Amino acid sequence: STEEFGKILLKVNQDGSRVLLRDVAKIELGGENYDIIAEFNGQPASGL
Amino acid sequence: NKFQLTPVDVITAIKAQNAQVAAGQLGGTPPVKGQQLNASIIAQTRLT
Amino acid sequence: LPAGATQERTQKVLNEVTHYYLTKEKNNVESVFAWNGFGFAGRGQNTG
Amino acid sequence: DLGKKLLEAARAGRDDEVRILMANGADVNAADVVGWTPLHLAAYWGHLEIVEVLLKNGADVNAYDTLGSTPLHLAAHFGHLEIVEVLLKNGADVNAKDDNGITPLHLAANRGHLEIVEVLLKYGADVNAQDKFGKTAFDISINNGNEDLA
Repeated sequence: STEEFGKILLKVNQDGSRVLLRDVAKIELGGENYDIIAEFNGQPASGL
Repeated sequence: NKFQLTPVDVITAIKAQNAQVAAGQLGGTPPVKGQQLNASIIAQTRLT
Repeated sequence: LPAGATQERTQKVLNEVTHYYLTKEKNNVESVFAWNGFGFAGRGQNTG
Repeated sequence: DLGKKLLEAARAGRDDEVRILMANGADVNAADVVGWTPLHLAAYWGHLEIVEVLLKNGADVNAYDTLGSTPLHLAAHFGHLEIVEVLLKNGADVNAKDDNGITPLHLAANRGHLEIVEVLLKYGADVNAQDKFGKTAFDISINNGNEDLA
């Protein structure tokens, strides 16, 4: 999930604070690729 | 020997300076709203 | 579209080509399936 | 004999066959090769009524496995609120620590159970108890980003 990816421990700082992955990035389920916009009657669409 | 180098450092240099790099695009997808420029970013190319 | 044209620029055109069909050809056209990213001359942000 | 037929009867959630085996003098506190009792099974899988039939029949409510975990650990880890209550109402150690020093509060606070945390806290759950890594239930919440638990 996005949350488990969010709390990936990148770095434990000098004072002891944790650098989590959600502290350097937005995390969301998206497409593998964004080069194609597909619209059926002006609405978002996928198909076969 | 006179420069303190081995074939390993030669091979590593060719593998680093004779390379081809995928570097993305200015205006790459998904773009920001109102983007006006889209262009291939050419970073490194094979030597010739 | 001309070279370097972005994804948002082509979309407005397709939205205009879309909008045409579902109004000026309302009796005839049933639907428009628009693709922003590939054409029949190649692939790019300036085609669809 | 029947201590085995009871663990599987309690893992399957077969009420009458548990009740029949308690009538057959089957050991309420039988355990398998990892130390799990019919209450351990019924708490893990979420069978309330067999937790009630076993406890009514003298089942050890604070039985711990070969790693130190208890039926409240399983019930609080996995969201069985009613079983967390029924275990706690029957004398379940609310602050029990396994071989890693993990309490039912640590477990319920990890996955985001907000109700089971409160029910444990009411029944005197140590808010500041620590695992072998010094972590408390609060440290877990800020780790998970669960602003409600925090």
